[PDB]
Amino acid sequence: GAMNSSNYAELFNNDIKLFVDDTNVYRVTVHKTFEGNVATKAINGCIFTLNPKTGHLFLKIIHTSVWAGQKRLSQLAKWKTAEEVSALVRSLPKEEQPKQIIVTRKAMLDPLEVHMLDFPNIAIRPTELRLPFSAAMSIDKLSDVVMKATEPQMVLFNIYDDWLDRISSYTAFSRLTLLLRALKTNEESAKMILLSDPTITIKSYHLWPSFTDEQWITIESQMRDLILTEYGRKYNV
Amino acid sequence: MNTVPFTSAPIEVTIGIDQYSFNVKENQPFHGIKDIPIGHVHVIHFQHADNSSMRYGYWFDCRMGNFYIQYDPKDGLYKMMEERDGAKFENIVHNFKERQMMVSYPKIDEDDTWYNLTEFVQMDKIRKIVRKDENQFSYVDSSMTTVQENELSDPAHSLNYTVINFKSREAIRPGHEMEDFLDKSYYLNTVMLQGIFKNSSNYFGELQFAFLNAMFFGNYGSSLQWHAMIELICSSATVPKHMLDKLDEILYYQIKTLPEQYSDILLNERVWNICLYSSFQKNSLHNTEKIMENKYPELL
Repeated sequence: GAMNSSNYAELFNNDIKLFVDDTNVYRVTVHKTFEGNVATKAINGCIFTLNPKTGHLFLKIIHTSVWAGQKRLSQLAKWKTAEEVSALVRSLPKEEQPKQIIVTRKAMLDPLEVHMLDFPNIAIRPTELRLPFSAAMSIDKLSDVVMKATEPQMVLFNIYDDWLDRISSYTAFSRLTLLLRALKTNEESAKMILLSDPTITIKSYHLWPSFTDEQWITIESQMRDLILTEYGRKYNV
Repeated sequence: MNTVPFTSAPIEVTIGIDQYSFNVKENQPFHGIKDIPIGHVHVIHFQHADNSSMRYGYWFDCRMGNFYIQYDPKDGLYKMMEERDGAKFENIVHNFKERQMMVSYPKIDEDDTWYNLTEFVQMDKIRKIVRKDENQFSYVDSSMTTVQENELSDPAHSLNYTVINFKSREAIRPGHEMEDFLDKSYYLNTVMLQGIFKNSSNYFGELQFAFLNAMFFGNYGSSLQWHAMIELICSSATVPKHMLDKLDEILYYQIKTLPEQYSDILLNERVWNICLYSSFQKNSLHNTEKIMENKYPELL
C-alpha cells in the first residue's frame, strides 16, 4: 500500500526501489498573443527517477519536440513518464530492476501500472509523503543539462555526491529532502545559504558544495530556520 | 404454454418465476406453475421463510425437456429435476391442472418486460457459464463466485463469465498503452466481439444474464460482470450504431425492473456516473439516462 511516515525505513532496506516524480515533465511559460489571447510555450522537462538508498538519479530529459502536434499534454505527460520509466526498467539488468516503484503523484499509478504489465512482480505504490522533488530544477547543474538539451537524453547523477562515504542512506535522504524543501519554499534564500562562503566550492563531479561534517550541521540549521520563517508568513502564525 | 409441476411444498417459501413471486405456506397444497410462455428462458427461484439467506434457483427452457420441482429434505432445498417419461409427466400435469393446484404465469398481454430482459439470453450460453452438463437446466445462488473473483475456490460451482480486466495484457496492446486504456474500442471490437463472443448478440446475452443473477439472487460477482460489460462499451469511442441503440433498450428495461429499494447495493455509482456523463457514449443512451435521472437521481 501507500508509503507514509509509518513505513519510512523501508526506503533504506536492500530491496531495490525507485521514486518517480513527474512534476517537471511538462513545463510551460504562459504568455499573451498579439490578439491578446493566452498561449503556452513548452520548455524542456525531466523525469526525476531516484534510488533513495544509493542516490542514483536517472534524469530523463523531456525535449519540447515530444509535445509537437499532440493534444491534452498534461494527460500525455503522465503516459510519456510511464513509457520512459518502463523503458528504463527494461534497459536495466534483471538484478538491477526495482522491486517497487513509488510515484510521488497518485495520477501516475494507472499509467505506470499499464506500462509495467510485463512486470507483474514490480509493485507500483503511491505515497502519503509530500516530497519536494519538484524543486530538482533549483539544482543548477540539473537545470543546466535540461535547458541545454537539443534532443531526448538520459543523464545519470548521484544526488548525494559522496555523502554515503560518511553518512547512512537515511541521513542522506533527510539532508536531500531538507535542501529541496528549502529550495521549494524560498529558492533565493536557500541558494544564498548554500554559496554565501566562496571558499566552499562544488566539485566538477558533484551537485552540492564540499561541506565538512560541521559545515553541514550549520547549513542544515540555516535551512530549517528558512523553512519555519516562511511557514509563519504563509499562515500568519 | 408449458408447466413445471411441484411434487409438494413441505417448507414455507417465497417462489419466484421470472419477475413474479408468490408466498407458499408449509405443506400448502401447491403443485406448480402453468401457462409458462414458450420461446424464452425462465428462472424459478426460492427464498425460504426461515432463512432469508441463500436465494437460489434454476434457469430452464421448457422446449428442452419436462422439468419439475421436488423438495429434498436431506439437502434442504427445492430441486429441479427432468422427467424422461413424457406420458407420466403429461398425466401428472393434467391431474394437478384438473384439481387447480397450480398458479398461472401471470403475464399481462401488453407486457414485454420478460422478452426485453432476456432478448439475447440463450439456454445453451447459460449452460457454458454454469457448468453442470448432466442437467438441461442451471442452478444459481446468492453465494456462487465467478472465475474472476476466484483468480483474485471450488471450480465446479463457479460462474464462468468472460473475464474482463481493463489493466491486463489482453486489454492493452504493447505500444498502444495510453490509446488502449483511454479508448477500449480494440478490446471491445477485436478481442471481445470478434475474438471471444463472435457477435454482439452473445455479448448482450451474457450482460443480460449477469444482470438477472444480480437482481434475482443478489449475486455480487454477477453485478460486477454486468457493470464491467456496460463500462467496456461506454469506454469505447468506436461502437457500431446498432449496438449502442440496443444497449440503451437493454439498460432501460433493467433499470425499469430493478426493485427501487435495491439501487443502493445493485448500482455502482462510479460506473453509471462515468457511463452517462464522462464516457464516449455519454450522449448515446438517451432512454437509460432519462429513466436513471427520474428513478435514481441520488446515485447521480
